Amino acid sequence: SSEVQAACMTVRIQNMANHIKEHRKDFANTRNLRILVQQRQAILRYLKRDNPEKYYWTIQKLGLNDAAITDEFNMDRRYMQDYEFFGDKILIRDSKKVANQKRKEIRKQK
Amino acid sequence: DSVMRKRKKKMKKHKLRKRRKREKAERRKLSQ
Amino acid sequence: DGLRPGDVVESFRRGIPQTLLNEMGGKVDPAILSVKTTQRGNCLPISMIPIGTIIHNVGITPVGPGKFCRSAGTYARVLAKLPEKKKAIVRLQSGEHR
Amino acid sequence: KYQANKNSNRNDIMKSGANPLEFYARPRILSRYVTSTGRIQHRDITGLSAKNQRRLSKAIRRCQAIGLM
Amino acid sequence: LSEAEIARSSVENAQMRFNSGKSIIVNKNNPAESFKRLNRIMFENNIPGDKRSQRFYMKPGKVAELKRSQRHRKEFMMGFKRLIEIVKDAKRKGY
Amino acid sequence: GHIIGKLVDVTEQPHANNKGLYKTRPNSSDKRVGVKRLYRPPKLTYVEDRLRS
Amino acid sequence: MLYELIGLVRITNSNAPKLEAKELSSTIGKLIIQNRGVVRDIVPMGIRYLPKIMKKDQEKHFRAYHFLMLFDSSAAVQSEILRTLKKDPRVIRSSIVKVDLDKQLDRASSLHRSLGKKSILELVNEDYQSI
Amino acid sequence: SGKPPVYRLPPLPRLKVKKPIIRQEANKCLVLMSNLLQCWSSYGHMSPKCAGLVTELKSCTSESALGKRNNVQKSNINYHAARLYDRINGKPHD
Amino acid sequence: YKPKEEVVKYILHGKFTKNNTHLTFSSVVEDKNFHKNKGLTYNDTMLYYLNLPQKVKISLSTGCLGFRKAARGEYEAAFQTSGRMFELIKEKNMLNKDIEVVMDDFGKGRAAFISALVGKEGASVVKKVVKISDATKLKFGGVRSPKMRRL
Amino acid sequence: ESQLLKKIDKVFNDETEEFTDAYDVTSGNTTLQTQINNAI
RNA sequence: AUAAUAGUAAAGAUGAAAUAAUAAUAAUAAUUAUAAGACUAAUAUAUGUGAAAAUAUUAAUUAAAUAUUAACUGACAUUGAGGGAUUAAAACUAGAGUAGCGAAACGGAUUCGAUACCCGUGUAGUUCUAGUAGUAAACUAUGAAUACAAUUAUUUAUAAUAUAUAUAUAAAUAAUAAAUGAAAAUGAAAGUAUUCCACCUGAAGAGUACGUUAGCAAUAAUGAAACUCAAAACAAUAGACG
Ligand SMILES: [Mg+2]
Ligand SMILES: [Mg+2]
Ligand SMILES: [Mg+2]
Ligand SMILES: [Mg+2]
Ligand SMILES: [Mg+2]
Ligand SMILES: [Mg+2]
Ligand SMILES: [Mg+2]
Ligand SMILES: [Mg+2]
Ligand SMILES: [Mg+2]
Ligand SMILES: [Mg+2]
Ligand SMILES: [Mg+2]
Ligand SMILES: [Mg+2]
Ligand SMILES: [Mg+2]
Ligand SMILES: [Mg+2]
Ligand SMILES: [Mg+2]
Ligand SMILES: [Mg+2]
Ligand SMILES: [Mg+2]
Ligand SMILES: [Mg+2]
Ligand SMILES: [Mg+2]
Ligand SMILES: [Mg+2]
Ligand SMILES: [Mg+2]
Ligand SMILES: [Mg+2]
Ligand SMILES: [Mg+2]
Ligand SMILES: [Mg+2]
Ligand SMILES: [Mg+2]
Repeated sequence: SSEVQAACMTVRIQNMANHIKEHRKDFANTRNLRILVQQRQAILRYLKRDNPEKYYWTIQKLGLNDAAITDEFNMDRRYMQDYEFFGDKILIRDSKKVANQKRKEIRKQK
Repeated sequence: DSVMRKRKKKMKKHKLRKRRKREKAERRKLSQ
Repeated sequence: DGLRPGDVVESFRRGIPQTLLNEMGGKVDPAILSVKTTQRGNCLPISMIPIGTIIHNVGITPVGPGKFCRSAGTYARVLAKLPEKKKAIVRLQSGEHR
Repeated sequence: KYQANKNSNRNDIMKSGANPLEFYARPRILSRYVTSTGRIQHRDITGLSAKNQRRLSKAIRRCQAIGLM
Repeated sequence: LSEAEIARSSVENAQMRFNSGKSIIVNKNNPAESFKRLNRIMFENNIPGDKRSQRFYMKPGKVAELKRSQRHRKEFMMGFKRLIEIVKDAKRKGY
Repeated sequence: GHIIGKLVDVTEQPHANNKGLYKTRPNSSDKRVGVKRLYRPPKLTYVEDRLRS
Repeated sequence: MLYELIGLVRITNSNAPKLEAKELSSTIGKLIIQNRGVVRDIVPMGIRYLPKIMKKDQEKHFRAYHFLMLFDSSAAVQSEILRTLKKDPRVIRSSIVKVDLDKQLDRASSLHRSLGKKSILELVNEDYQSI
Repeated sequence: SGKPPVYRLPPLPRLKVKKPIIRQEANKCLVLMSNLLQCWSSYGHMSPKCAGLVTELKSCTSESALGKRNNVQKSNINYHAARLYDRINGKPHD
Repeated sequence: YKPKEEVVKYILHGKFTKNNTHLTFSSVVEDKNFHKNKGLTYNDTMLYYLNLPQKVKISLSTGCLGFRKAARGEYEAAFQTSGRMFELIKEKNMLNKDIEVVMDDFGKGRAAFISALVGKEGASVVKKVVKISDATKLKFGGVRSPKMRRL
Repeated sequence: ESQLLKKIDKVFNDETEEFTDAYDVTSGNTTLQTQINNAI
């Protein structure tokens, strides 16, 4: 059943994500982690399409929301930056985008 | 392709490389 | 380089301490002095330092303080020992074997 | 011309079915599959299966690592 | 009854314990065969050819190409030997 | 006298196999098609050959 | 994890080759047996010669006393046992190797599974039956 | 049991040997010389026993330096190979 | 107690490269008083015996016999040098003890060497040789040998 | 520790046999007979 | 590379010599002692594994991977614009290291000349850590997936009929029938069909100019038009030439 599948690969995801944290350099394993995460997304989308009650029950049991399942996820370096997979910046914004954000820092009175 | 067009493209690439090497100073001046 | 608050360092200029002296059966007999002989932080006479070890605070006389390789990031390497002449060749950071 | 080497065939325990990698601790057993200077004989000379030969090679290389060879 | 005396009775054993596999004893009567077989055992270890190839460096791609070429040549020759044997047998059998 | 082109359906065998497991679904072999066997030349065998050997 | 190590313990006391082998085995077995570890089997391969002269702990050793140890311990514990073995000057060469336990829990040493016997139970059964 | 496998060949324009090694025999008048030289080295130059070998050289040399040369055959293995390659090769049908 | 050295065996080394031939004659020296004195352990004496100290006696290349420059790597020059070694050994008369002949890479003078050794000139020196070995040395790993020679 | 001392003493005793593996021993059955006993 | 022991007058390279190192310690060669950088011999087929780039000295920790059976689920699948990650060698930014090889440079050679092919000294590079860039004849010059189609030989795995290796099913390789093709040839496809994505519309201009984007930089991506022409291109055949 979809929920059991999701729970099993959730355990696998936790374990081998812990490994990736331990080994930053390995890239093939990172590829497997991204593929497995996408597989969990796919099965859960089906579970939504079939039995919504179990869908929300299981995603809330594991610790995910409908957002983290429907949206496209690519294991991008921006994801690791935002959610602090390691702890240090990997991507670097150019002065254009940086200054665009700097200017965007309105700090408006509101 | 054969070695005919491969030779032609090689020469064009070489000429472009040399042309861009000679104009290094002008490029620097125009781009500040 | 790696000293941090919490580590333990010791000095052996007087010689092997009493604790090891009564532990000679399990300390000197297995020659596990190598565990503490080549350790970061503790100070030894050059006689007990194995050849090739990276060392600093090198003196000149047995009853003198360290004088060489005290600056930031400085190190010296022990090259040879001459028990007969009571002298040891110490490669020094300037590159002069002394 | 037709002189065969079936004496080996009956006496090579390696092709009997035994796991080569197990024998890494017995230098002699692998010693008969190395030339004078230790070079591993080619599959043709040994004549083992591909998997048996590859495991034998791993065993001897390991045995060299521990230094028995 | 002490050290270094039993040693002299064991030094020879110790010596032949360490052998490189190149050790060769020449016959007193005739030396031609001793060198001749030493020459053959040089070839069987291919140290001549490999030393010749060891004086210069070749690209990894080139060595791979050469290794494949030699393997095919050996395989082709062995196949040719097989066919030659079968034709000799067939000739004898009357075909 | 063996018959070529017959597949023993799961319903045909209700009893447990040698290992005590009841067969309830067709296996990988049943999925595959066997046209080649129909057109393959049959392999002739006689009991007499075993005795002759 | 079941582990199996080849030891090559130096012999300066030619009169007592087992002596320093005895001491080293006692020490590292002690280390493993307090350390949530079980020793499975120890058996010696005897006083045999090194293929080539190896210079260890300031000695160009020609011969060592090879001995066997089969033990169970955690990955961290076994790694540090290897560390102790390498740093200690009493042993000139060492190499651990795991033995897969996914199929059978009891597995004998390499030198034993090389023979007909495949596990410790076979060894004891043969010992009892023959004696 | 597991003998080395048999390796076939791709279809070939022909099957032949460059320079077949055909059987041949030495004159033995050179062998006579070899034996005589051995006798000279051991017994002594033109020593009594060597004299018999000396006369053997004389007999083998008198008419021809290498003596009478015959039995010079050639190997027709190329003929048979070309003859029955088309059958022995085991090529697939057309 | 008191160093008492003596000679036991002799070693003849022959190096043969593409452009030169190098023949070296040395003598094995050992001390028997060494083990008479105590204070040395079992490994000391085996280390001592296993590695026999040697001292060079005769060392010459093909340049010593009138061959200059290009002619140092040919058959004849090596042949004369090999013969020269033998007669030197003869005049030195070190034949008293047997000689061990190690070998080295080919060049072109190996053929000259073994021919002179088995030749009538060396027919009376072979009698003092029992063991022969090859030390043509090879490279298991790598040191990045030079490139091709685009000749 | 007691087991360690006893086993090491037994193993390293000069009287105890050692397998130097110099030669190949010429000379299973007990295991099969025990299996047949405990199976029949 | 340094040091020692003996030990001589030459050693090294080349088709042949000199550039650099020798009887000023006295080399080269041999045997020993110390340090360092780099690399990995047969095995060996890169076989094989890996998405590609890559990947073979040994042991260990973590992660992934195969076939059969049982059960479970229930069309949850294929492809995939945009997007994301990885991506040889060279190159660049900091920090360690630099044995050997080695752009550039300087010398020695051959030639009429030689800005080279050969020889010497050899800086960057080549090596490890953290990075930038995302390019190759990155090639099977052949995107992924599904159903099907006639033979042979060799290996690998599965199944007990066995009596002690015969019998059936899968995969790889090699040679083919049919088919396709401009032919060379492909031959679980380059055949018979279906689905999805990328790309092409004569040569030269030109992957050039301009703009934009991104990079510390070298540069990478995107990417025209004007002038000229009836050219331009592949497979195979027969000579001539080497
Ligand atoms: Mg999916
Ligand atoms: Mg094209
Ligand atoms: Mg531009
Ligand atoms: Mg400006
Ligand atoms: Mg020459
Ligand atoms: Mg030298
Ligand atoms: Mg290799
Ligand atoms: Mg492959
Ligand atoms: Mg692919
Ligand atoms: Mg439904
Ligand atoms: Mg896709
Ligand atoms: Mg895309
Ligand atoms: Mg590469
Ligand atoms: Mg740098
Ligand atoms: Mg160089
Ligand atoms: Mg140069
Ligand atoms: Mg990147
Ligand atoms: Mg491209
Ligand atoms: Mg056709
Ligand atoms: Mg078509
Ligand atoms: Mg086409
Ligand atoms: Mg561009
Ligand atoms: Mg016109
Ligand atoms: Mg053409
Ligand atoms: Mg012509």
